[PDB]
Amino acid sequence: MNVGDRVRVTSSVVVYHHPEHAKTAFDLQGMEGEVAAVLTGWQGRPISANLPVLVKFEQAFKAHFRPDEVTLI
Amino acid sequence: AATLAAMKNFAEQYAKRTDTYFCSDLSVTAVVIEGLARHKEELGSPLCPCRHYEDKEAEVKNTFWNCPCVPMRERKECHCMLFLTPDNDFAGDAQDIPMETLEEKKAS
Amino acid sequence: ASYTVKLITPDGESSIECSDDTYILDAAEEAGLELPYSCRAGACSTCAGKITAGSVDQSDQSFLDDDQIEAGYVLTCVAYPTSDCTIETHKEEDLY
Ligand code: SF4
Ligand code: FES
Repeated sequence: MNVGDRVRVTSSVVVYHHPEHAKTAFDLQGMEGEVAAVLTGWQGRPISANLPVLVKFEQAFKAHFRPDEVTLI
Repeated sequence: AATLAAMKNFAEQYAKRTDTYFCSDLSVTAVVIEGLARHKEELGSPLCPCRHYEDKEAEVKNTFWNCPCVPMRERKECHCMLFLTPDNDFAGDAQDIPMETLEEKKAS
Repeated sequence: ASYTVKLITPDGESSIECSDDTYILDAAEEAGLELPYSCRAGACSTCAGKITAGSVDQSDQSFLDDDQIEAGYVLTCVAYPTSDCTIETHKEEDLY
């Protein structure tokens, strides 16, 4: 899982910040995108994020995921 | 504390914006706002209080845990139990909390 | 396509040149300014500001309500300059 890889949302993941589904639940399963970042550190210092895999999708929309939630392609 | 009021005013408005509710036991709610205000007065950002970090200065910069944190913005998952879905069991039907109820927490 | 953002902070004035595709807060940080922030997503009020002159596009914000939006408050972390404007920073207090 390196910055750049194009992943696919395999696990069911419900969100509420989707531009076309604002404030309403929406499952991202089935969506494909690319890892914009893998939160683990900040300029050397340790980071404690529990949803590291950040993935950007169609247009202005990104979301964080747990490793098992996404699958490499 | 001025910062406290700001964190209180935020929590109240955010809960209404995200349709979330405070814990049926406001004492828990007050404790979180008290922590948020504290962190904000120290780092400048209301870093999640109900957690342990190995570098709070960096966390604030990563913003992941800056209230409202990513899990809450994206999945409405508030680990501190501050913001709850009406569905939640621990959920109550209040979105406002008496300043007095907060002041009484600072006394500890 | 860039605009001039006249930021009015507690420490005084400071004009920066922010692109139409760059957030006010980001542009301000490129100039070396120290503006407050938290979520960086427009879901809170920590970066709250107030547009005295000009206009901005903050369609990405979600915390502020209509009344507050009409008053002139904006979330600098997700605000795009729509034209030359003057914004007051550190305005969270005046919000509520
Ligand atoms: S878990 Fe997130 S939303 Fe809940 S109090 Fe902590 S930072 Fe705020
Ligand atoms: S940092 Fe929270 S709305 Fe801008």
